[PDB]
Amino acid sequence: PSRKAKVKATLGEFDLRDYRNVEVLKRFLSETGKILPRRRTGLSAKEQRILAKTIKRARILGLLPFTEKLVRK
Amino acid sequence: KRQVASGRAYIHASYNNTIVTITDPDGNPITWSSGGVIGYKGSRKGTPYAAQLAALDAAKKAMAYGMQSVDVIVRGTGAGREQAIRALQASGLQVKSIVDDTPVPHNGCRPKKKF
Amino acid sequence: ARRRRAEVRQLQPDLVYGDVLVTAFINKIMRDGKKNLAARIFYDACKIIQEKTGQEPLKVFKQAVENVKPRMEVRSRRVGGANYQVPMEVSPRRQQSLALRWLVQAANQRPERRAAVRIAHELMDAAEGKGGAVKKKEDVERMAEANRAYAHYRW
RNA sequence: GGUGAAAUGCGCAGAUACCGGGAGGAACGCCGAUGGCGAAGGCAGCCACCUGGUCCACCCGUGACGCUGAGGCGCGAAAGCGUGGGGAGCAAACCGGAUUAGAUACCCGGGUAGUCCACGCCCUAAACGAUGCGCGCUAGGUCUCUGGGUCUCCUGGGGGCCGAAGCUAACGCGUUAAGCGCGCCGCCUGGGGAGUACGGCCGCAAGGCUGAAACUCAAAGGAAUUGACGGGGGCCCGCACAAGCGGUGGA
Ligand SMILES: [Mg+2]
Ligand SMILES: [Mg+2]
Ligand SMILES: [Mg+2]
Ligand SMILES: [Mg+2]
Ligand SMILES: [Mg+2]
Ligand SMILES: [Mg+2]
Ligand SMILES: [Mg+2]
Ligand SMILES: [Mg+2]
Ligand SMILES: [Mg+2]
Ligand SMILES: [Mg+2]
Ligand SMILES: [Mg+2]
Ligand SMILES: [Mg+2]
Ligand SMILES: [Mg+2]
Ligand SMILES: [Mg+2]
Ligand SMILES: [Mg+2]
Ligand SMILES: [Mg+2]
Ligand SMILES: [Mg+2]
Ligand SMILES: [Mg+2]
Repeated sequence: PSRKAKVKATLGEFDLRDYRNVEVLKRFLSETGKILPRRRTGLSAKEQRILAKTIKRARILGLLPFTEKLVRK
Repeated sequence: KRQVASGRAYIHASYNNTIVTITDPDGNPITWSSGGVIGYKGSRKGTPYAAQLAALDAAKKAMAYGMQSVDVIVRGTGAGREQAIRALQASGLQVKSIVDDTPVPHNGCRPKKKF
Repeated sequence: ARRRRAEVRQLQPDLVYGDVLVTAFINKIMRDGKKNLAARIFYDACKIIQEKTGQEPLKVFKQAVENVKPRMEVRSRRVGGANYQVPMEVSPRRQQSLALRWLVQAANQRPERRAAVRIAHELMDAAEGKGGAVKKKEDVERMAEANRAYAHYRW
């Protein structure tokens, strides 16, 4: 069911526009650098259109990765 | 020639072939092999039993240089992709970590007609 | 079939010894129903075998079967553009036929002049490891392996 | 490497695979959604700047100033031309290999135009909701984006699906009307000939716009129904095939 836990509840509050909040914005990527599908995140219609141009910001400034490779795990 | 403890396994699985070049912690070609070197001539080469075979004859040239440990890397989705991966755990070689890193554009080149 | 699998024919256990395998062999000798022949064909092969390698002729049979019973076979098939000969494992009963089938088929391909004779020899010769019996067994475990190149199209 | 299978092709002047560095062009993965915006063609990597439209709120302002528009003016994907740059990858024409009876194709290995930037042309399209443009009226239900409020819910603007009334040839439309009425626009008037000819008009050109007739046929059409049929699928059965025995074809 993909019914693990969306990342909206696994945190206190925060701002979606503070690019270098990388503790949080690591849990909005995958085991690739891919911005988590809206179903995983559980973000609003506004919210993940914001968190979109955020991790596109906090990428150019190196902080958050463009892609990874893969752990067979 | 020389001796090497830890070395890393590169696997390139196409459709018309599957290729294993094994190296050292830098990425330097110790021994390499694909199905077409095993004896396979045409469409023969892509079979999952060819991938099992390259990841033998390549991992055999590599114990010839005394190979102990391997980490694996794989490039593609192809016939018997993981059949070689297994063909290495089954050759007598510690499989460290196993990684996939497929060439993935972010949309640059228009592919050929045949998409 | 196309409504269910058959139950398989429940034979009369052997009249003399008692093995249900002994039965199916006698029938599997038999041609044109002439069953009182193939019973003698059988029970003269037990006079020869009990007296040429003096043990229990019955035990050799059991063994002369285990030794021709194949374990893998080429259950052929097709994709959509060409068709592949394909490795496949084998049923319990499928053995027991091809066993006896081949045991006979060799005995007729044997050169001797006599009936229960070419059974007697191709019964020792089966339970050795030579003779045409076992040759074919090890021949479709050989085309099980020298054709293992497509054991992903197996069903 | 490539295919249904293969050869042209590239490699013992060292290819592929493999690590590190470098240049250059083209696009922008995940977020990307049945989602947004725009008049339309059309537009998504990230930043700033110069701007257009638009919705919500308070109802504060002038006070009918409003609608539509023949012609004129401007915008208009793709290919196409013109001068000059650029050319990674793709790739008409073209060069080969394979398939086939033949293959000027489907499949494979190269290849110029061209796609890319500019600046001027070209000004067509299944340019498509195939529904020109405003306003007023007529059950609602859920979904979805976006505004405002005494945010259990109320109320604006959007995009979707199902349905009242009613329309409709039927399909289907269905408060995003193809429902009920007002204004204005352009357009149709039987199929072929024909988007041709004649003439004017536009462009460098390729061509476009406007746009007939003579003659010939009783049709050309639209939805919809029962079948038949498919190298369309879904589900069953016959010794239909397979698993087994024995023959013909030969004498
Ligand atoms: Mg590089
Ligand atoms: Mg459009
Ligand atoms: Mg007022
Ligand atoms: Mg006043
Ligand atoms: Mg107007
Ligand atoms: Mg163009
Ligand atoms: Mg030029
Ligand atoms: Mg070509
Ligand atoms: Mg040009
Ligand atoms: Mg231009
Ligand atoms: Mg144009
Ligand atoms: Mg036209
Ligand atoms: Mg229109
Ligand atoms: Mg609405
Ligand atoms: Mg009705
Ligand atoms: Mg409806
Ligand atoms: Mg007429
Ligand atoms: Mg048959």
